Amino acid sequence: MADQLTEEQIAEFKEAFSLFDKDGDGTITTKELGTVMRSLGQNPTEAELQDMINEVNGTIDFPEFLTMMARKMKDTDSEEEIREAFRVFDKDGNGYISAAELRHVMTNLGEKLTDEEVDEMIREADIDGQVNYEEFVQMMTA
Amino acid sequence: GVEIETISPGDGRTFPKKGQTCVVHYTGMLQNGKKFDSSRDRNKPFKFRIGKQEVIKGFEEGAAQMSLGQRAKLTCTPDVAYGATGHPGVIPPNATLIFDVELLNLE
Amino acid sequence: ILELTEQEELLKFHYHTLRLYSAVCALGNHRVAHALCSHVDEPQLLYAIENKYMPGLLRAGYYDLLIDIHLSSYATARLMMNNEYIVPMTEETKSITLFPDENKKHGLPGIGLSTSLRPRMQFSSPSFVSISNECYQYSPEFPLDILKSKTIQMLTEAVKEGSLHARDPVGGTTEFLFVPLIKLFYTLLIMGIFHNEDLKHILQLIEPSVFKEAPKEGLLQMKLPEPVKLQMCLLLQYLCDCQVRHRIEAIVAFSDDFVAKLQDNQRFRYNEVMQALNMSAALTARKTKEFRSPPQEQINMLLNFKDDKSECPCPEEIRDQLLDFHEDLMTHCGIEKKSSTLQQLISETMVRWAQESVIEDPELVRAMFVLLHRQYDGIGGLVRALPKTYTINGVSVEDTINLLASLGQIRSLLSVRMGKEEEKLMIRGLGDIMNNKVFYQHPNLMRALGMHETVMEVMVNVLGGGESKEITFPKMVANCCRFLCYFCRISRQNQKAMFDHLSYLLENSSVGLASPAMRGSTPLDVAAASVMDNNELALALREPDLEKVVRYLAGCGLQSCQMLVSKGYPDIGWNPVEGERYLDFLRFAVFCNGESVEENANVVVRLLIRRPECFGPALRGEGGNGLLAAMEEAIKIAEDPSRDGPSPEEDDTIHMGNAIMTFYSALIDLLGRCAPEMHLIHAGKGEAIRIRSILRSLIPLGDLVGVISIAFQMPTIAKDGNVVEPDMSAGFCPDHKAAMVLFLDRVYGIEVQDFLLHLLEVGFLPDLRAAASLDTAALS
Amino acid sequence: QRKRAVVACFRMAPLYNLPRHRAVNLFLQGYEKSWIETEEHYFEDKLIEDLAKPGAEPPEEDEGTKRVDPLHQLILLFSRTALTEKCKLEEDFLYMAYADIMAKSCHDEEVKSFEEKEMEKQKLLYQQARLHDRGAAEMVLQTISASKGETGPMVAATLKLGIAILNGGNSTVQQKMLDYLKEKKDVGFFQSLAGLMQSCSVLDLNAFERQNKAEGLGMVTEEGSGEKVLQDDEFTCDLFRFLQLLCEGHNSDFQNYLRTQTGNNTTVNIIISTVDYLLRVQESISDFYWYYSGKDVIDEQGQRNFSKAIQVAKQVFNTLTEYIQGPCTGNQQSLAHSRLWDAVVGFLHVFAHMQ
Amino acid sequence: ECLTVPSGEHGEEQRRTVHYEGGAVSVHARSLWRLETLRVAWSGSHIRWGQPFRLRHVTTGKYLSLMEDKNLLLMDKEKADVKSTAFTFRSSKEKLDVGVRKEVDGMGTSEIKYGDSVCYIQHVDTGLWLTYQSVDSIQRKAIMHHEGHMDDGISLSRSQHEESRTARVIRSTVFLFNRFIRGLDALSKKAKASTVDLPIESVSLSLQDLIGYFHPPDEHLEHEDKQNRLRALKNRQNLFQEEGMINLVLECIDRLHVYSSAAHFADVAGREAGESWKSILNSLYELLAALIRGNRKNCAQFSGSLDWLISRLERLEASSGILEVLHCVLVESPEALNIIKEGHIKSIISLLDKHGRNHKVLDVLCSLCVCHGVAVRS
Repeated sequence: MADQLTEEQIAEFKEAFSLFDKDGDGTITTKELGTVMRSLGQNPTEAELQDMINEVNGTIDFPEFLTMMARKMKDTDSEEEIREAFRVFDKDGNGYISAAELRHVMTNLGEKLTDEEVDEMIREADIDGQVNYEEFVQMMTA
Repeated sequence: GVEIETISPGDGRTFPKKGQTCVVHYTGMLQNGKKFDSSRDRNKPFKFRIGKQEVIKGFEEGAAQMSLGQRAKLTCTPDVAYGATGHPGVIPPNATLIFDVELLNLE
Repeated sequence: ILELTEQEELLKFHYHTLRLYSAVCALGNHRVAHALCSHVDEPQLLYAIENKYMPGLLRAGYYDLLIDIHLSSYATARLMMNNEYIVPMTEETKSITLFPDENKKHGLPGIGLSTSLRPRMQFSSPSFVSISNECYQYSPEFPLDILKSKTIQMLTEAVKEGSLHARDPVGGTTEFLFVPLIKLFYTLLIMGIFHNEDLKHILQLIEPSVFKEAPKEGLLQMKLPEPVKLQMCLLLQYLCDCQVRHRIEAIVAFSDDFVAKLQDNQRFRYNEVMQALNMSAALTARKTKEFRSPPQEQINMLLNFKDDKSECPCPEEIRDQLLDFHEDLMTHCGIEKKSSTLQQLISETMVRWAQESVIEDPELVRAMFVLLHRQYDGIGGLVRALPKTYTINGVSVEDTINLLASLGQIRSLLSVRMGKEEEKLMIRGLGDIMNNKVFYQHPNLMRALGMHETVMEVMVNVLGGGESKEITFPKMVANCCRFLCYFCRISRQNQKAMFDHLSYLLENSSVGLASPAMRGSTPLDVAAASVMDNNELALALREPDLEKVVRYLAGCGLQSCQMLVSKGYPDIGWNPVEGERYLDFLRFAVFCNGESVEENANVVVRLLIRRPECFGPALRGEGGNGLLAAMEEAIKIAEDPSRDGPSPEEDDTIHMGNAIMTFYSALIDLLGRCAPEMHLIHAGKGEAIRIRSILRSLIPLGDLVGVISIAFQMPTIAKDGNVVEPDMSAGFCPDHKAAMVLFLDRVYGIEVQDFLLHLLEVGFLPDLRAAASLDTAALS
Repeated sequence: QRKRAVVACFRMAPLYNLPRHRAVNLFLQGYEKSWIETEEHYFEDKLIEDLAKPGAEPPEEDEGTKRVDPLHQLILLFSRTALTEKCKLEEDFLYMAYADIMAKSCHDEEVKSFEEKEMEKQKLLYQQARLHDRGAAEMVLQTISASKGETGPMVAATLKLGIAILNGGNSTVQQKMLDYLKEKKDVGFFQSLAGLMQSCSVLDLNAFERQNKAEGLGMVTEEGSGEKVLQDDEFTCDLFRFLQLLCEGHNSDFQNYLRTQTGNNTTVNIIISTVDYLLRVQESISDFYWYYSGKDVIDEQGQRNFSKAIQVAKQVFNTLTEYIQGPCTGNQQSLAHSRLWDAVVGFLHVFAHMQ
Repeated sequence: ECLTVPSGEHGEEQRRTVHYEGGAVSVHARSLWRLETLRVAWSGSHIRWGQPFRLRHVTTGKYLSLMEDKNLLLMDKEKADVKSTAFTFRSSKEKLDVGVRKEVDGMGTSEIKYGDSVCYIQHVDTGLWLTYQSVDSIQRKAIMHHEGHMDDGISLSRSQHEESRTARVIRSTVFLFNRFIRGLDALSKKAKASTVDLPIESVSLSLQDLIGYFHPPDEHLEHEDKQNRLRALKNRQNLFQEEGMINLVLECIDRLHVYSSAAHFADVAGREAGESWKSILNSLYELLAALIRGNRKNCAQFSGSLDWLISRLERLEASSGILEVLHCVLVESPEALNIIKEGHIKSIISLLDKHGRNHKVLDVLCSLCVCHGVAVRS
């Protein structure tokens, strides 16, 4: 799926793969591909090398190369997101989250059908009106 | 495997040396007299760097033995011109090639 | 050669010889085009061009030979992209305007600055003394400036001669004088060699009055023959296409600034609420819908400038820019005594031609009326061309040019019979597209170019040429299917578009199912990738597509594989290799995103119980030994070498024990994935309970427990210390037991401590104890 | 569920954060649908008037027969293309465009005066004569016959052009259409009509349930109007309106020829085919009601589906009424020995409960 | 399904059987039956329920009959007896007999209607009802049973006049061509020329009639008439293809090519045969070219025999006709263009060397290059 990636970052993954050029198949081996992550910076474990290689020979083509690291780089996504939590609303500084501000949340993104927003209070456990920014989206899943 | 009639004499003093582009203006005819190639038809001097396996053996040696500004006739035997396979659709198998070559410039 | 005007037999034979010359180099045969230059030289193909005493048949043959040898490949390459507009986002592009100046009068069509990407024009110099093999690409070179000058001069002279109605047209007839000369001019204009002054001069010959830049009657008023009229209609249609391209580049030029202003206004409007939400909380709720809406919908509802319903948040000073540009564009398109416009000129010429005489050529009538329709529907050209428009930034221009060249090469073998020399070319083209980053960055451009449809048609041709007589070119099918699977994996919309070809892919689904190592490279695999993990596309599946796979699987479970029994494998009465592939597609159809599709699983289960032969020869019921006894017979066949092999690695030898095990691990996998989700069973849905009951009756619990209880083969250490590990693909596999657990959980379920402990002690403790002992150094 | 709610809000980037070229590409596709597709200009009546004009032909020194004007040439080309034998009626841009142009040329569309109504009737007759005087009446029959019972845009325009030239119960066009069929003994026309009726769609409850689940669970509505349930209601309505127009005015000749074709080698009973389709659409409407019977409220997606089905049923009932109005004993006794009663008995149940 | 006989499996012995088959047989000529009434006068009258009649298979000239062992089997005219060959149409399975009805003299009363009416075939003497064996295209065997099954209703579809005439021409041509082939085989086996019969005036007349029959429409006709004639030509070509009548012409050509020249033919045969050898070869080639011209299916079924045809291209007596057939095949069938190889192309080229400058050879070479807009690079 290309939705996880962007046209901006997908460039750098090409010039890194173009470092060995020669129509992709040539000189791209298990040890050779272990070096392209070194250009990026992430430092995978030795087990993390062949555990992904065999999931899709030695020679890895670019469509295989993209489809591989696409699934594993959807990560450290809360490093930028944590900034977004306190910026969307409630900059008054009192620290009390209002229920009125929560009305921007129900807005059905493709459904346009109501009264399930009321259930969103019901599925929120009253365990100690006040629900934390990061937490409101967190405890429901996993 | 190629001898040479000069048709028009050259300077006789300068000859192609190694790694030098030779500019020729040739016309190649079969033994029976049927033309198959001519740079004059395309109105374009033919350039090739000598000793470098860009053209056929016979043309290579004939241009090598050529002098600057000369006009000469080159006779290339099949062994030094397309062999027994020939050029598909142009040169029949086991054909002797006759060339009307002029060395315009050496570069 | 001028003596052939009185020798009619040599004339006819030489005319047919010229036709054979044109045919042997037809459709981009550059190697033969170069060879034909040794037989018909450039001086010959200029003297025959200009000679006025030449026979008409020879004149027409030589004009056709010149174009076919020299000007037929690039003209076709350019025509195949004439309907596609890729406009780079550049400073020279940004300077394009609809009209030359304040006076909103159309410029001469063709003259101007056009920045849309265009196929590259490259030629090879013919030379039979060189021994290089790189000259057989690209057409042989020709003097295109001498050709332009001669063509213009001859067209002027022919126009002057025809107006006098002389008794000696060149070639003997007006048809032999104008038709081939106008064909050459049209080919040159299509290739685009004419520039500025030459096009201005030739537009005056086409129509002196309309194209009078600010007595003499041009070609359009000459009482032309019908074949001449057909070529004039083609020329006029190209002239109209030139106007469409200018109109569609001018839209992008304005769109740059309009989008910049719109984005700036949206950022300003977002900030002005981000710093003022505390004034009113109610307004922010209805103001942040735009910022939470998808980017396409954002601009769709920002583009409600028209009418008066007017709920778009865009301000009036940005409104009145698009409102004025649209009015100017409509004025350009002609949607409001002297025509003064190409549109009016064509609209008059077509009607006048049709009302002067009865046209005897259906093709001429069709070309005349399709042009009149274009003139009267100027807004209908934009609605067809704008979807085929894509804008790219300056950095991607060269890469997009390379991708377009590869696509043009791919398109060009749709008109040739597939062979060995074409296999390499197109495998190379597909590989270059795969290694091209634009193919991933811009899936919308790729879909608009329709490469998926081109590969579809190519593979259709390959399958048609060798379906009944055993598959030919299997490497072509493999590459085309891998490309289409990657195309699905690029984007969700690509998967949706690729879904539209499910019917044919299911028609030809048994192409390479039994061929080893050709997995992921099959039309069935393409069909599976067209629906993998797409809930909408899985719910869009129809039943008729589903009975087809069930029919094929029934045929496989009832019928043996001719190719395997011909290679010598023991002749059982069914096809374990082909059945697993059909079961996998049904798995992908009934399971999506970790949840069962209730509208497809209930249909698949009913189809499989209507056709009980789909369950394999051991689950028929009449004489079947069950499932545990079925996969214990395979765990002996796989060890018996006379029953597991072809009886004289995996790419050449199919393991007949592992194939049956994989079939009986895929069938139960599919049947466990077709089990209803437990929220429905807890709610008590009658259909869900019935489906679960049927699935539970299909497979006994003991037949599932025994398979889990079946032991594994551990790798062993020899006297050297080398690891003697038996092959995975030849024996019983742990992945084969993953289906039993899934079935036992989704259909039967674990709800009682006694059975839980029983299953543990009999099947799970041996596996965990054999796995924890493999944690040594060599066996890790 | 869980995936849909969380990834959209945060991963979604506003338009002003996108690169310039991507936003321009989105604009190029939005602007089309919003403006270019929604720009309408009316040129059909002038185009056809210009095409039907004999241009200086009597002044021309031809010394020959009357030359056919461009409109006649166009109609003759379209008729010859249909008359040419082919395996399948090939898709035709030119025919699709011009069969819409000439169709729109014949309609040009509080209580108007009698003079105004007669003005509109005379203009209607003249506009229809502009076409059927040049062979358009025999061309729509040939295209339907060459369709060979396959639904498509090639038939969807032919049936609308026939309706346009038959509006108001045009007796002249009816006579021309009957004369052509009786002269050519065209069995293919009636066979293609039967095939089109058999290929006409009905209410699809399974497709409706699948679409409803897709919309409810949050997957985006791919198509604007959900035109998979009752796939082509407009085509069915046009097909039956064409047949009603063929018999409007108590045309006892078409009323008897649609039932039995005396001169043809084989006969297809269009009267029985119409009532068979009526029974099928009744069986669809009854099931689609039974789905909603337990539910208290019918949503808009269901209400519009009922509307689309009821419009088709009303058109079929009107066509059946026109089949038998006037003393037409053959048609009356053919419907009296058919499954018409089995459809009326179900429509009565639906009317008694839904009302 | 249609009550028909097995296709051209080269054996009349097993073609003499009947069965039920569906699909494309309903438009072929071997599913055609002629109903002949047992009266000479007023034999074109309306057929009534219980009226005795014979059933004749058009393409074989044989009559439906019941055997001694209660079997359905087609047999010849000289053996077809009323006792064995007599069937009736009855409205229902009712055991009541029709009885003795007075024979009308006239058109009569219209009783049995095409398609709408339901007929039941029953033998006149034995009274058995014609039903299927119901056990193993389809090959559902048609047999004779005491009461049959409930689904034993047969409707009637009237064949077109053109279809019936083509079906009878098929039989009239296959009989004469089989006689000619048998005579040529006897001559090869050295039977005396006087003793063996060689139909050669009849063959010449039939070969002229067949080419007249397969005449492409002229260009002066109106569009509708031209298209109707093209449709009739297409139907005739298809009907002659489905009866294996291309292979019969091929057999005649092959058996006539065993003689080098007219004198060689007239040595074994007579001279009234001898001067009519080139003419028969040319007529056979013209008929072969007319049976396939414009028919993609006929040209595609000729791909297998395309190699055989080129093998005689160098012959002077056959070059023109063989080249015409080659051009007709190549211009139509892309599938037969894949059969042409290097040896075939070289033979066609050497035809130019040995025969001179013929533009028709260049036309064939052009057709070998591009077919239907697709270029064959090889």
